[PDB]
Amino acid sequence: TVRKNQATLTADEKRRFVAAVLELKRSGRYDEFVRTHNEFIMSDTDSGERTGHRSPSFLPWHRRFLLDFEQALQSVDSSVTLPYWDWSADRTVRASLWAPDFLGGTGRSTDGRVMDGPFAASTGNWPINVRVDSRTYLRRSLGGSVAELPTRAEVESVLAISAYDLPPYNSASEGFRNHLEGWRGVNLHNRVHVWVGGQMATGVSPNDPVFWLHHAYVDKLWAEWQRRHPDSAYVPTGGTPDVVDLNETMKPWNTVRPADLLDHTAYYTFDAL
Amino acid sequence: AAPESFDEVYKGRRIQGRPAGGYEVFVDGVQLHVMRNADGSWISVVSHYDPVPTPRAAARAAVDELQGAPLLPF
Ligand SMILES: [O-][O-]
Ligand SMILES: [Cu+2]
Ligand SMILES: [Cu+2]
Ligand SMILES: [Cu+2]
Ligand SMILES: [Cu+2]
Repeated sequence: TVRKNQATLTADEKRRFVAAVLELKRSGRYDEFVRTHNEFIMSDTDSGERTGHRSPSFLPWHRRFLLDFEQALQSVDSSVTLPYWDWSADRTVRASLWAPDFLGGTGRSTDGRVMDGPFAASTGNWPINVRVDSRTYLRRSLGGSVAELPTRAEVESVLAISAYDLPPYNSASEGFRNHLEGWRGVNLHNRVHVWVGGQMATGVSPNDPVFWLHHAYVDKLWAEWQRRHPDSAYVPTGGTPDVVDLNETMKPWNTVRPADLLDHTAYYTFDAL
Repeated sequence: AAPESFDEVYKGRRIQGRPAGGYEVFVDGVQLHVMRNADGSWISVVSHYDPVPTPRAAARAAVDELQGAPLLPF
């Protein structure tokens, strides 16, 4: 299983990835990933239980969520893997990512509606069902609510942080995890969600297929951090209320721990790390 | 200590906030999930990656996001 930079996919691989995503949507499976994510967004809080977000388990949680989604894609087409979007490099609305043969482009200015690509509402193939904003069409406003995607220099400063995470293990923390997540500092992962806009800026952000490519690159950055800091590892390592410690299991699966997810190579490799 | 309540018409929509977790926001009578961050900033489920300083700011961000659309309850 090799996760490739989206920019490098062949036309055949783009076609097959799109078709596999649209089949998970058609069969009803896709929308339950949107629902799960929103349930965790809404329940993960800085002063109580927190598992998928604003906590050390942000990274292994999204790694296991993306694996569940990749395995569902592979149950439709075994050749498909999740690509990643290096937003530090492919940073404009002209990136091939946003072309009509892949994810389609930005939304029109009146109502944010995406008008091209396979996920445009007009195709009839991408109803937005799990939602808060009552509109049922995919929306985006690339670069509308924040002017720029992170740069490579910004990513490198976060990558340079040696501690995985620090007490109080939440959105106030210093350390790598919270700087990558983006609640402190120059802001990597949260800013990308804000930059895409539309559903990607909300708790039902997996409604946009770019969600997966965004988190696959966040996931790659955790792998690169590990290569940079082989002396550093997941914390906390035991007895922390409300936070998933290294060897504690994670909801919703209950059968996997951060410890089981630290090494991505047990599940996939990258085109280049 | 929770923020004060508020009630105004913003962009033609009624937004209300009140202490109650901890604090409730409504847009035209429909409750909007909002959350407070450790540093005191707020977000809503329709701007959940974008901290703003107050619950009124989160309610206004939600009205901006919705572009007139009814909110669905959570
Ligand atoms: O975090 O989406
Ligand atoms: Cu998430
Ligand atoms: Cu929330
Ligand atoms: Cu995300
Ligand atoms: Cu070394």
